[PDB]
Amino acid sequence: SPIETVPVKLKPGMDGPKVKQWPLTEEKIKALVEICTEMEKEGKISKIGPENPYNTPVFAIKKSTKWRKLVDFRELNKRTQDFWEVQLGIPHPAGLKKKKSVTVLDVGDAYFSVPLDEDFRKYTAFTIPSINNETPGIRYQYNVLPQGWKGSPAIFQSSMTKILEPFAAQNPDIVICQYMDDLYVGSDLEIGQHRTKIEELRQHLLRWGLTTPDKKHQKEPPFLWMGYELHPDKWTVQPIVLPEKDSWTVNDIQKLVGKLNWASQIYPGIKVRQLSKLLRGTKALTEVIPLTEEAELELAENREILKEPVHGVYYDPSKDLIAEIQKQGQGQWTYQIYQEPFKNLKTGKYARMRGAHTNDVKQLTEAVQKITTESIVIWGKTPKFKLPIQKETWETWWTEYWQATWIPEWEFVNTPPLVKLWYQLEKEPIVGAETFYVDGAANRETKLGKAGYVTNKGRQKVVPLTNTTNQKTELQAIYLALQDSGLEVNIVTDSQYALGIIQAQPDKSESELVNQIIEQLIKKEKVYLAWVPAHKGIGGNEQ
Amino acid sequence: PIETVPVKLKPGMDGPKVKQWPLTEEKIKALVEICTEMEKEGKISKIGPENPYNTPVFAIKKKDSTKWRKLVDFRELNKRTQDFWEVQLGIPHPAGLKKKKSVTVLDVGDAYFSVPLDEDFRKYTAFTIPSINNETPGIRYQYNVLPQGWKGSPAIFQSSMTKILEPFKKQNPDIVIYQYMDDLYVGSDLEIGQHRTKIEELRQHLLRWGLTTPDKKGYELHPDKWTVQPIVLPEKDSWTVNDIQKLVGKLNWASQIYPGIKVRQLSKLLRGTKALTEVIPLTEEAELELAENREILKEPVHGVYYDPSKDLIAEIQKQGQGQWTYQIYQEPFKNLKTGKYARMRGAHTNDVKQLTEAVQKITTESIVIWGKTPKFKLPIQKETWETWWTEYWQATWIPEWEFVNTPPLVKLWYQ
Ligand SMILES: N#Cc1cc2c(Oc3ccccc3OCCn3ccc(=O)[nH]c3=O)cccn2c1
Repeated sequence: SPIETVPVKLKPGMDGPKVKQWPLTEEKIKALVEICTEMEKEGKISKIGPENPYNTPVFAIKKSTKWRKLVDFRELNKRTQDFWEVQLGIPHPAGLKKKKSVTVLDVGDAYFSVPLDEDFRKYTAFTIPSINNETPGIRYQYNVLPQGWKGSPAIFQSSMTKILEPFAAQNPDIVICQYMDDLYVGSDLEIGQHRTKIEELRQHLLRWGLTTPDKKHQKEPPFLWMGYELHPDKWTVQPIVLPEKDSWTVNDIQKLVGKLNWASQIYPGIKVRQLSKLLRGTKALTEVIPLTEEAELELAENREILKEPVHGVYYDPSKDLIAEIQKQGQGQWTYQIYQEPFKNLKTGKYARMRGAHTNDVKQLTEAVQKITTESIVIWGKTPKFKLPIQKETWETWWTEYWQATWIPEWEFVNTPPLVKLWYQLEKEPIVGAETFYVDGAANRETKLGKAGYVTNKGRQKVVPLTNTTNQKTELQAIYLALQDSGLEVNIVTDSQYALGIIQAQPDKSESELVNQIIEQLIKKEKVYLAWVPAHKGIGGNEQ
Repeated sequence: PIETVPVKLKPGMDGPKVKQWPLTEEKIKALVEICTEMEKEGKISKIGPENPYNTPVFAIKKKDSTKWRKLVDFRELNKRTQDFWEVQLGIPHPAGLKKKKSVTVLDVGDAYFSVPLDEDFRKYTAFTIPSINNETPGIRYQYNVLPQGWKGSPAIFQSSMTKILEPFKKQNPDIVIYQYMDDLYVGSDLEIGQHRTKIEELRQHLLRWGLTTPDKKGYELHPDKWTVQPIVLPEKDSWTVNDIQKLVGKLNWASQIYPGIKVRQLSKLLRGTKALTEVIPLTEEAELELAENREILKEPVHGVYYDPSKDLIAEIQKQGQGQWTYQIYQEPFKNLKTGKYARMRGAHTNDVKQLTEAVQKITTESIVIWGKTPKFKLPIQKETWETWWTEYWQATWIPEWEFVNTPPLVKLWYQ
């Protein structure tokens, strides 16, 4: 093999792995000699002398009907230098562009076809043992990239790229995608021309020692790649299977949520909220978790979505890139990304798990950012957005939001459920309105609290509370003032907590108490919430 | 053939291994074109897989007229090479730069490209040009010359810079010149007219020694106004219960910073349960508390000095109406510097752009005053900022930043 080697070192202040080959199965040892001899014949390994070249353990197992050689390189891998990371990210099919002919080629022996730096070959040493006394003690070193070695994937990928470089320049029209031990060649040439270039590339790779598939190109569309079904003019996820059971373990709920999320990239409408809530316990994987009524509804609704197959198209750079967002249920959102109406490049969802209180506009802003990120990763551009929110609704929100938000190019879509500001607090106090001085408190040990108010007109009320927190009573005092006032009310609280929750203007929350306060706030025509420092004495609410 | 200045990381510190953020197709093409010409000139060279280090790379348009520039976030490498550019080679910070009336800034990063970089250190300058949708592995380069954005580059070029600046420093002994990263801060007390001509003199003196400087003519920065702005109480003809409530609460907040503020007489004015809109006249005894707390609120804080061992912290809060406010400090409530940034009236203005321009304004002021940049607490979604901060970035440096998820309880207290 003429491929240029890559210089490899060990981690600084480290030495070669000197492990011992403890196992000594005579049956397997003979089969190892049968492999190592025919592998030394091909130059992939070479016998080494008694001079200590360190040692790495070896074992044998059978999947043909041939036993295989396995070398535990964990000690070497721990002692080997770090390399550039092979990108874990895989190309999403929605980003690929339709090619008239697509050819998949697999390299038979990948790592054994690429050499290894000679100075590093000593650390790959391994011993074939013998139960007999005066042990022959066969010793070998690797001349090529060993399997399960730390640097083999990255070194192979760069060696493969340098091998494709002469062919790519001679044939610029063809497009080669490299992934692990696979090559994906796409061309917009006539099929007869395409098949000639592929065989031309196979001869190229064979001159460099890279096996290519015989039987022309052993790849017939559709292709099953990384759980994707890839067709000449469409793409879709490989068929999903949702199990039907009586008992459900944490393991089964994890697998089910994963398979549901995978379908979200093409199947519109998938929901995973109630099912993930069962996982919120985060107990041992073996424990059986009872299914809820809302989770069984989601699965039945998701099974209905997956009942009919849906597919997706490929990217056309000549056309615009559009993304449409629709609100789904309790803070769940679904988005579809397309270039033409009836054909979507991909779909997906967004959920707001973090936080206890939020509003719709903020979640929509977050969803756009999620889509903006994904569009950049897959297509190198951001999409035009079709959003179910009036411009005056969004403009009123970002102009008074404490954070900064970027609103990209977007048009309004009148498809309900729309996004609106269900209530807006007043900025200045309301004349001709009563003024409720609210306050709440509780004892942590007793868990017994009391909330109340004192109005300017002399009206006063105190309600007892059980199993409450000081924060739950500080919100309870504001809820009391809302229940007992007219459609215009001025509330005054000494709780920066309660002021914080309300002034964020949420339209939904987890706490039932906040939900009831939202209902009253929506009912009320005008509300001015103000804050004063507690214990100054001006409030005068002492319970 | 200048012998390379050897660079050694702090023992126990490995090289930077940061991921490359996904980029627009447009920005990737500009980087490939820039890097192709840089490789052609020997500035950078491709590397194999045995280089595990990586530094993020971005693309900006400083001149903004068909002018793409490359920006490298050498922040991690700067932290792991600090001993080299902060101890072994240190650029001292003058304290007279803040006193000068006008301070012009000049880009001089092109001088580093001539000086080579130590062959053993070039591994840590590695960066990756990303590919769209992972269609291919990235393009891997490492710097063969002094990289812009690295703090070790001006520390190495320090002796060469002082030598070149020596004739100009002689004829103009009252002009202060400071070098932070790839920029030269030039402060004087002269009239703006003759200050600009003197700057043009330095621009031509630098040019006749082989140092190119952008000639797009970055207005002058005037630091005489820089101070910790005073906290202002509202001024009204007649006061209501609500206005006195906001007044009492604001002064209670200032008690954490300014001690000796008393609102009890004002608290006595609001005693019985009264309507907020009810107009309550001001008693004289409480009026004395308003005047006494207006006087003590314009005096500077006590015990507030800069600590060179601690980092600077800059908090920005949005006040609306296209206006922002900021406070630079090291310990809470001990504000070394406060201020407000208001963008000039512009229809093209966006919240991210204003925050970006504010951060650049605050960082420059912080460089002039302390010779180091603060770490910003940014009021923005993390992923939102990480996506659009390169769109309006006109600086060669990048400050540290984190993001606040907790809102400010009262915006008006700072303004
Ligand atoms: N096993 C598998 C597999 C094939 C591929 C792949 O194929 C292409 C290669 C070059 C250019 C365009 C391509 O495809 C574009 C889309 N396409 C895909 C399949 C097909 O038949 N026709 C078609 O136009 C790219 C990425 C990952 N892959 C995984």
